[PDB]
Formats: sequence, structure tokens, C-alpha cells
Amino acid sequence: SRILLNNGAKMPILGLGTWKSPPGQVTEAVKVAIDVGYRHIDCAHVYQNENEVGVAIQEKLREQVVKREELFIVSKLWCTYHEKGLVKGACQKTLSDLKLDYLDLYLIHWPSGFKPGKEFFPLDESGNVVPSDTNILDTWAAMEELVDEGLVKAIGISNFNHLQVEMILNKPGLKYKPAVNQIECHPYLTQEKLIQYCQSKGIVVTAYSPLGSPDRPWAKPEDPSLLEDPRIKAIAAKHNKTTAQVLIRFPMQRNLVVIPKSVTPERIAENFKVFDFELSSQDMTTLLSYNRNWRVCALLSCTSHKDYPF
Ligand SMILES: NC(=O)c1ccc[n+]([C@@H]2O[C@H](COP(=O)([O-])OP(=O)(O)OC[C@H]3O[C@@H](n4cnc5c(N)ncnc54)[C@H](OP(=O)(O)O)[C@@H]3O)[C@@H](O)[C@H]2O)c1
Ligand SMILES: O=C(O)COc1cc(F)ccc1C(=S)NCc1ccc(Br)cc1F
Ligand SMILES: [Br-]
Repeated sequence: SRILLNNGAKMPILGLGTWKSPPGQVTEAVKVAIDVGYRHIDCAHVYQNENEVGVAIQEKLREQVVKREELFIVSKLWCTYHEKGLVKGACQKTLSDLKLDYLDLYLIHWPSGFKPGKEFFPLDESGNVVPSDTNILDTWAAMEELVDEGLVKAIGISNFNHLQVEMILNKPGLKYKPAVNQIECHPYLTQEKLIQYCQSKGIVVTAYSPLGSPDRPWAKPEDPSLLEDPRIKAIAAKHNKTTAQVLIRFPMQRNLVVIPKSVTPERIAENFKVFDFELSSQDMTTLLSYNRNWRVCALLSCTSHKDYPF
């Protein structure tokens, strides 16, 4: 159930995603998740619901359903806080909202820094994101200070490409390696190259959008649908599991961590029942064969930023 990180701590390979979980639903979703066995929650300041996630975590700690040591709580530094003097405050606001005194893991959410201010996506008058001149290496140094102040147990990265991971690994005076790179990964975007690179460096990969993010706000009717793919359905049927359960077990068997999102109690529970079956090697290779380099998480307004990863 857990994978060992290069900071010496163990991380549950299944967690609960919280992007798009409505603030009026996510407290119950996290309560239900902890009650049915989840011990890892994936959060972010930009999701605008950390307060409500925190109410759930705190209630389950108060009720003594779980111990703090048994939970693995992850959050992420938003792009408008990649300045030396803003990183600690950004982390502290997340801690405050989550009702925590430390994070198990804190990630640079995207490699690109944006102009600080109230807006999460500051734009120029023609719709391009406004960058910050801060680079990935100085942001990493700021992350390392959070470990040394006790605010976070591990630090990592998200949406970093091969060359950006390499830039951190080659950083002069590197003090802590990234523990995790959290990236989009599913049968339509299998990520074999970047996963093999990160794993070879001892960086654990977390697969986001493992179900293809059907609730992403920019979904279009014509788009591919993992959950409705009859080939994946057939694998599920053969194992008497749901398609979602196959899509969650797939990254687990690649030695990835996976963070499916749901606010539906029945689905939260279903999605956890993935430790009692095995996909065959042939099943695994067949799922890998569906790769189409189809990315659900990309954003035109940020594509000219110097550090846009894709
Ligand atoms: N690091 C980053 O840049 C980044 C980017 C994207 C995502 N993430 C993280 O990864 C998490 C997962 O990705 P995601 O939210 O994009 O999408 P996802 O987990 O691939 O899909 C979530 C969607 O699947 C539905 N669903 C869940 N379980 C289901 C089941 N058993 N059967 C049928 N439908 C099911 C959910 O519906 P209901 O909720 O209505 O049940 C929701 O609409 C996020 O929430 C976030 O924590 C990180
Ligand atoms: O980002 C998430 O976790 C999930 O997605 C989001 C979640 C939010 F709460 C707000 C925006 C996003 C978007 S639009 N993310 C895409 C995106 C952002 C920044 C850069 Br650089 C590139 C890029 F592709
Ligand atoms: Br970016």
C-alpha cells in the first residue's frame, strides 16, 4: 500500500484528488474517503477548497479515526508565489487552511512562475500570462528552506518535463532531491519516457487525471473518453471490476502513485477497492498500447512562458 520515497518516508500509492470538488461537497468526500481507508489526500491552493478539505481532516483527527502520522497530505505552491519572499507564506496559508502543522509533501505546482498578485493567472491585454523572472532553481532553494523549517517533510515537482527535472538534479548546491514528480498519466498519455527517467533517478511519479478528468471544465463532446473505451471496459469485465478500477490499478502496477478524484461516496469507496486483483503483463502492455499523446491538462494562455513544460 505505500511506496518508499527518497526522503525515507512512505507514501500511500492511492490518494484522493480534490481539483473541482465543490466546497460544499469536499468535506463529506474527504470524511468518507478516510472512513473507507484513504490515507493520502492531494490538495492545492489554486483549487480554492483547502479550507473545506481541512475541516474534514481535522474532524477525523479529532474523532481519532486516524492519527496524523498515518495521513499523507500533499499540497502545491501556486505559480504566483514563485518568489523567494512569498513561498513560506504560501505554504503557511495552505497549512492554516488544511488545519495542519506540516505537509507530508509540497510540490512546485507548475514550473512556470507568474507575476504575484490576487489573480492566479495574471494576463496582459492580449491574453498571455504575465511571467515572473524567477527561475526553477531559486524556487527549488525556497522549497528546501521549508524542509529545514519543519513546515514540510518532503518537497517535489509537478508538470516538470525531462529537461526541467534534470535542471533540478543538476542544481549547484542541491540540498534535497525532489521526492516526487506529479504528472498527467493514463492510457491515452502513458508517459513511458518521462516515467523511466524519473524512476531511474529515484523520483516517485504520481499519476494525475488517471480517469481522463471527464469533469475538466474545457471538455468537449468529441474528446476521447477513457471511462467509455470499450477496450478498457472489456479488460474490466474480464476481471469483474469497473473501468475506473482498472484505470486506477494500471498506474499502481507501474510503481506509480495515483490520485483519482471523486465527490460521489459510492465511487470514493469503489475506487479504493483495487488492492485485491492483478492486471496481467499482457493487460498492462495492452493498456499502454492505447497511448495517443492526448493531454487533458494544457493551457494556451501559458504556452509562451519560457518554462511552459509541453
Ligand atoms: N498537478 C497538477 O497539475 C494536477 C492537474 C490535474 C489533476 N491533479 C490532481 O489529480 C486529481 C485527479 O485528476 P482529475 O480531477 O483531473 O480527474 P480524474 O480523477 O481523472 O477524474 C475525475 C472525474 O472522474 C469521475 N469519477 C471518479 N470515480 C469514478 C468512477 N468510479 N466511475 C465513474 N466516474 C468516476 C469523477 O466524478 P465525481 O467526482 O462526480 O464522482 C470526476 O468527474 C485532481 O483532482 C487533482 O487532485 C493535479
Ligand atoms: O493545474 C491543476 O492542478 C489543474 O488545473 C487547474 C486547476 C485550477 F484550479 C485552475 C487552473 C487549472 C489549469 S488551467 N491548469 C492547467 C495549467 C496551469 C498552469 C500552466 Br503553466 C499550465 C497548465 F496547463
Ligand atoms: Br507551466
